[PDB]
Amino acid sequence: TYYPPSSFHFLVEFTGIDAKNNDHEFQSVSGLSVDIDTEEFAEGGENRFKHKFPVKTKYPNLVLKRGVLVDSKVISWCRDAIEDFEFKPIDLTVKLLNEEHQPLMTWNVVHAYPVKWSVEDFNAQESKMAIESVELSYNYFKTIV
Amino acid sequence: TYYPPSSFHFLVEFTGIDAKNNDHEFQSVSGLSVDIDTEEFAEGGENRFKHKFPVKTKYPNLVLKRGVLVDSKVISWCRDAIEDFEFKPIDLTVKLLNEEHQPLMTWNVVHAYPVKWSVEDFNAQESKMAIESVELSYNYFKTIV
Amino acid sequence: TYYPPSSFHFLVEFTGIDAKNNDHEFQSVSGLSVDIDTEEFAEGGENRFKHKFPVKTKYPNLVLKRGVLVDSKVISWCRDAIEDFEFKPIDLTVKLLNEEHQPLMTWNVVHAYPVKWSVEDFNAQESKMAIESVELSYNYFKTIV
Amino acid sequence: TYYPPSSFHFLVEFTGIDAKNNDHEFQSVSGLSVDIDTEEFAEGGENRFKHKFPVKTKYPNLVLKRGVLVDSKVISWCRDAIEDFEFKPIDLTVKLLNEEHQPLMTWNVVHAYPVKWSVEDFNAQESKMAIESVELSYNYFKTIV
Amino acid sequence: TYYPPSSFHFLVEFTGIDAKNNDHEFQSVSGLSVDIDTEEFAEGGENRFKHKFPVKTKYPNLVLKRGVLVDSKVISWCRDAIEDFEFKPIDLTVKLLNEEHQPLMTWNVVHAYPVKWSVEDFNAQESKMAIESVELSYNYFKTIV
Amino acid sequence: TYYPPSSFHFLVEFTGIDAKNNDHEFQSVSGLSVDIDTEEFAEGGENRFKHKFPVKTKYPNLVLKRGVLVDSKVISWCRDAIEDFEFKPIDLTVKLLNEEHQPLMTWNVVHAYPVKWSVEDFNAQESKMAIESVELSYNYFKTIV
Amino acid sequence: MAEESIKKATEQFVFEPNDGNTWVRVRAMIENFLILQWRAGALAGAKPE
Amino acid sequence: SYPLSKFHFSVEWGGTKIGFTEVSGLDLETEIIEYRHGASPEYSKIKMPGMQKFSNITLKRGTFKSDNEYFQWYNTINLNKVERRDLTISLLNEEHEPVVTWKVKNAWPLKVQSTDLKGDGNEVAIESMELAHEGLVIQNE
Amino acid sequence: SYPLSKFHFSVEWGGTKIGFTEVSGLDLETEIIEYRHGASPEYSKIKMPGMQKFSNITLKRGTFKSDNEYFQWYNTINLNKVERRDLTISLLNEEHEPVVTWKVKNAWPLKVQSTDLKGDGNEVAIESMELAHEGLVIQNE
Amino acid sequence: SYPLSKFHFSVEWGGTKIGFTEVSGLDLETEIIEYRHGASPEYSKIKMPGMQKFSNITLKRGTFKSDNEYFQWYNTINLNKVERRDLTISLLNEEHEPVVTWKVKNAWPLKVQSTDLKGDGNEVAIESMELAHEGLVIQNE
Repeated sequence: TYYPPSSFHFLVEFTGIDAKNNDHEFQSVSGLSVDIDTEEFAEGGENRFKHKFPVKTKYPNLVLKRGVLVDSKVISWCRDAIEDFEFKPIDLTVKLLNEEHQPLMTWNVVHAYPVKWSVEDFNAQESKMAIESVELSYNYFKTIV
Repeated sequence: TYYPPSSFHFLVEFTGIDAKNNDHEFQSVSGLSVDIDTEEFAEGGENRFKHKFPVKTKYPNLVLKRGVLVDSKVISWCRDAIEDFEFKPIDLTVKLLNEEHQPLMTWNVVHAYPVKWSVEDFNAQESKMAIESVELSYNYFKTIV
Repeated sequence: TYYPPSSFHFLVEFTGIDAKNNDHEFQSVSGLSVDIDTEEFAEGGENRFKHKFPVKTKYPNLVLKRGVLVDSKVISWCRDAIEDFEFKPIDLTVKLLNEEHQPLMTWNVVHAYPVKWSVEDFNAQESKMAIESVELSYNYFKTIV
Repeated sequence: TYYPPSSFHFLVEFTGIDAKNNDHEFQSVSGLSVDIDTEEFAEGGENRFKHKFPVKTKYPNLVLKRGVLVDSKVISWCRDAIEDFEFKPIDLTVKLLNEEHQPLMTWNVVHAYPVKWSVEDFNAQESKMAIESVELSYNYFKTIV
Repeated sequence: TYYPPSSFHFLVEFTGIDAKNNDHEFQSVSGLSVDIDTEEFAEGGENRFKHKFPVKTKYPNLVLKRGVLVDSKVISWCRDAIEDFEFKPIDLTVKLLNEEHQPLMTWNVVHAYPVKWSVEDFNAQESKMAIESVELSYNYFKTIV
Repeated sequence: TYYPPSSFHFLVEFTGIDAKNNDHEFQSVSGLSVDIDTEEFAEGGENRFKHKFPVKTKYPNLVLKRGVLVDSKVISWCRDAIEDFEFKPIDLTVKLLNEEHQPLMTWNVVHAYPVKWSVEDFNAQESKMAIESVELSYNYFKTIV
Repeated sequence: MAEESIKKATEQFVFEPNDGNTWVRVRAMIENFLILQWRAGALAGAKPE
Repeated sequence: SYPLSKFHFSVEWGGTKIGFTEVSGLDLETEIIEYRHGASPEYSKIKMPGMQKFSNITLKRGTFKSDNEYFQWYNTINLNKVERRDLTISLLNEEHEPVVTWKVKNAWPLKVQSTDLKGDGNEVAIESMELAHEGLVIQNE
Repeated sequence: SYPLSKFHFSVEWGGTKIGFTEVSGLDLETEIIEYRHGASPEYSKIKMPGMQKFSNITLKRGTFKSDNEYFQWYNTINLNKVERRDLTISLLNEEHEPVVTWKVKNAWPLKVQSTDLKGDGNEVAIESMELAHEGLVIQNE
Repeated sequence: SYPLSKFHFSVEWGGTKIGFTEVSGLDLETEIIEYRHGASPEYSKIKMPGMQKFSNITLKRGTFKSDNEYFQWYNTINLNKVERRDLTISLLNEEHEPVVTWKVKNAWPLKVQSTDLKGDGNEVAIESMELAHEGLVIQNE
C-alpha cells in the first residue's frame, strides 16, 4: 500500500468444532501459498526454447503453533482421527487484522483434516516453554478482500 | 493456558523392571509425536487439486539421555535383548509436572523394547561428563489429562 | 563503463493488464539470465578432449517481490489462472534507470503467465512487514540498449 | 550416580602384542556403541501401527587417536595386515578410571583387527602437532562393572 | 619463485572480435585448470592395489566477471549465438603481468564459444553495483612462459 | 613420544626428474594414508553379528601445493602427460625432519604419475599470492623409521 | 431445498456480535454451500462469477 | 515559571515502607520498520512504528534491623508462579501531595542484590532490587 | 568577521513551548561503492556515491507542572499509525530572528526517557525524546 | 531509626580464623520467559519466572606467617572429589552478636590467587579465594 501492513496481528477460527477463546490464539501460522505443476516438450525446428504446459494446482499443508494447552477442543478432534480413523473435515478462516481489529484480508480454507501432532523435546537444563504443533491437510483456499 | 507451563520438570517411570530412584531421573526426553502416511490420486476432469487419502499412523522411537550410571536396572534389561535376543516388552509413563510436583499431563507408552544403547566419546583434553543414551521402540501412546 | 551503474533504481511494467501506479513498484526482481544445453561425444583417436555440441536455449522463471497490496490487478490476473485454468499471457518490460529517470537499458519479456503466488509466514513475536511473492513463466527475452 | 564421573581419565590395553608404555596412551577413543536392525510389516485390519521385528545386532568400528609415535608395536602389527594380508586378531580392554586410578567400568572388545591407518596433513604455515589415527574392526563387546 | 607473484594484475584479450579498451578489463577470471579421467581394474592374485588407467583429458568452462557495460562487442557476439544459433568460435589470451606491465606468463585458449550470460539480481534496499557474468566453452589450452 | 614432533618442517624429493632447489619446496602435502575394502556375510543361526572379510588395500592421491613457479621441471613433466599422453612414472620421497634437519621418518611413494594441475582464481580486488596445485596417482607406499 | 439448507447453516451465528468479523464468516459459509451445488449441476454458469 | 526538582518522592510497592534512596529505568521504546521500492526518486527509506518494549526498574534502599521485605517478596517465586504487584511511583509537592505519577502494571522481582563488606568501609550498607513489568502510564495533570 | 555562538535558538515541533535545553543529531551521510579491474596500473580502488542515511534527533527539556506534551505525542502510536510532524530548528540573532534553519520532514517519536530520582539529587529533573525522520535541508542565506 | 553500617562482620568457613578484609558476591538471580500470541490487542509480551542462578563468592585476607589455610582446602580436590563446607556470613551488632545472616550451602574453592611483589610496594600482601556454591538463604529477624 503506501505503507504496507505488518504481520504480527491475526486470528484463526474453526467451523464445526465447539468454540473456546483459548483455541483461537496462535504463536505462528504458515502454509498459505500455491503452485502449478508443468510439463515440457521439444518441438522439432524450434531451437529458441522448449514449450511448457500446466497440469495441476498444488497446495502445501497448513501449520499452526502455540504454547501447550491441556483442554483443547481442536486436539480432541485431532485425537479421534489419529487414534480411531474417524475423519470429519472442517473449514477454517485465517484473518489478518487492522488497528480496529477488523480484517484487512482473509483466507477461506476448505475441507481440512489432521495429519500431524507433536510437542517439542524436554530439557532439564534449559529455561523454555513447552510448545505444541499441529498440521492440517486441505483441498484449496480462496481469498476475500 | 493463560500462562503456558515450562518444560524442565518431568519424571520417567517403568513398569516390569525393578524400581530404583536412580533410574527415574533423566537429562532429556524426546520422541513424543505422531504422523499419518497418505497417498495421492488424480481424478480426470478435476484440475483444482489432487485427492489425498490416509493409510497408516506412524510413531518415532523414544529417546532418553542421562549421565552414566553403572548399576542401572534398565541397562541390565537392555543387555538381555542386545546380547541374547531375549525380548520382554515393558510399559512406560512420561509425566510433565506442576509446582506441587503432581502431573499436569501424562503419556502412556505401550509395549516398548530396546533398539539402541551408546556412550559418548572420551576426550583427554576436554572437561566433560560421560553421557549415556538409550533408544526404545514402542507401538503407540495415549494421553491422560 | 568508466563508472558502472548501480542496481537499486528500476521499473516493472505490464502490457495487457489495466495499469495502476501501485502495481509498478517492486522490492526486488530476479531471473534475467539464459543458458545453452549441450551434449558430449568421444571421437576415437582424439585423446585431447571430448567434443561438445549445443542443443537448446534455456531461461529461468521471473521472480518479483513487494509488500502486500490488497487491490492489485496483477493478482486478479494470477487468480484467474490459478483457480479456473484461464490463461492469457502478457508481455512485460524491465527497465534499469539513470539519474534523469530514463532507461539505461531494458529487457523485453515475451509471452508470460503465472505459475506461483505466496505470502510469507506470520509471527506474533516479530516486527516485520508482510511480503508477497509472484513467479512467472515466459518464452524468451530480448534486450534494447 | 549422585555425581556422575567425567570422561577424561582412561586406559587402552592390548592382548597379543608386546607391551610398551607408550602404546597404552591415547588422546581419544570412540565407537563403543551398538544397534539392532529391524524390519517392518503391515497387517491387514490393523490401522494403528506397523509391526517391527529385530533381525541383527550391529557394532561400529573402534577409533583411536594420539600424537605420532615412531617405534610403535601396534603400528608394526597394522603394517603386517596392510602390506601382506597377514591377519592375526587381538583382544582389547578399554578402562574408565576413578581417582585411585582403578577401573570404574571396563569394556571387553573381542577379536579385533586393523582396517585403517592415517596421519593428518602437513602445513608449513601452522603450528600443530602431527596426529596419528588407527581404526579397528571387531566382532562384539561385553562390559564389566 | 624466491618471492612468488601476486594475482591481482592481469589482462584478457580476444581474437576475432573488434577491439575496444572496455572489453579487455575484468573483475575476475576463473577456470584455468585440467584433469584426467581414469578407469580401475582388479587383477587376480594382486592384493596390494588396483590398477588405474588414463582415458581422457578434461577442461572446465572459462568464467569472466565485470561491471555491466552496455555497448560491449563481446556481448553482441554472445547474442548472435544465444538468439540465432550462429556460432563462430574465437581464440583468447589470458595474461598475468609483472611490474613493467609485461607478461610473466600467458595462457592460450583455443576455439571458444558462449554458453552462458547473466546479470545479478536487483535490490531496492541495497547499495551495490550491477554485475555481469559470461561463461565460455573451449577445447584446450597451452601455456607460454 | 614423550613430546611428539610438530608437522611444519618437511622436504619433498623426486627421482627421475632433473633436480632444482625450487622444486623441493612446498607449502603443503596431503594424502599419506590407506584403507581396506571389506565385504559382509550373514550366517544362519548366528544373530550376534555379521561377518566381515577383507578384499583390497586402497590408497588416495598425493596432493602438493606451493606458490606459482614459472620454470618448474615437475610441471614440464606434468605437461608431457597432460598434452601428449606420454607417461613416465617416477618415485618420490616425503621426509619429516628433526632439529638437525635430518629425517625423523620418511615415506617411500612408488610409481607415481600426474592426474591433475590447476591454479587458483584471479581477483582484482583482493591481495593474494597466486597458488599452484598438483595431484599424483601412485601404487603404494612404504615407510622407513 | 436450497433455502432450507442455508437457513440451518446460519443458525450458529444468531447471537454473535454484529460487525465485520461475523459478516465475513457468514459469507464464506454460504459461498461454500453454493459452490458445491454448482459443481453438482444445479446452478448455471461457466464459472462461479 | 520554574521546573520541578528531583529529590522529594515516594514509592508504593506493597511493603511496609515507602522511602527509597534511588529509583531508575522509567523508559518507553518502539521499534522501526523500514522500506524502499526500487523505482523511488529518493535513495533513502520510509519509516513506520513496530512492536513496543519496556525497561526493567531498579530500586535502592538502606538495610535496617528486622526488615527483610525484599527477600520475602523474591521468595514467593515457585516454578512459574510469583506474587505480582501494582507499583506506583510519585513525585511530590511542598504539601507532600503527588504532582507526577508513574503507574506500573504486573511487577515482580528479577534479582535481589546484597551489599559488599569492607574492613575500612566507612559507609551505609545499601541493598537493591530489579523489577520486571508489563506496562507504564504517565500522569501529569 | 566573527563566527556565530551556540546558545540562542528555538524549536517548533507542534507543542506548546519552544524552549529546550539541548538539541543534537543534525547529520547527513552517504555510502561508498568501490571498484578495481585487474589490468589497472594502480593498486587501489576508484570510489563513487551510494545510498543515503539520516541520524535520529535528540531533544532535552526540564519537567514542568501540568506539561505532558512528550507522552501525549508518543501515545498517538497505534500499530502502524502515528501523528507525523514537520520539525523546524532555528539559530537566532540579537533581534531574535532566524539566521540558520534546519528543516526536518516527517518526524515521530522513537523513545521517551524519564528522569532518575535521588535522595541527595540536588538538581533539575530533565526529560528527553528521540525522533525518527525522513530528511533534512539546511538553509543559510 | 538508623541504618546498619558495613564494617563489623565475621565469616565461619571451617578454618582457624574468622577475620576478613573483604567479602563480595552475595546475589540471587532468576531468568525470564516471554510470550505473545498473534491475536493480542497489545503489542508487547507477557512475562513469567524461569530457572535460577547464584553468583560466586569472593573472600580477601592478609597473609600471615605459618597460615596456609587457603592452599590446604584447595589441595583437597581429587579429580571429581572435594571437601564441601557450610559457609556462614554474619553482620554484627555492638555486643558482637549476629544481626543479618547469609547461609551458604555446599561451597568449595574454584581459584586461589596469590599476591604480586614490588620493589617499591609499600603495602600489605593480600591473598584471595573464589567459591562455588549451591544456594543462599537470607535471615534478618
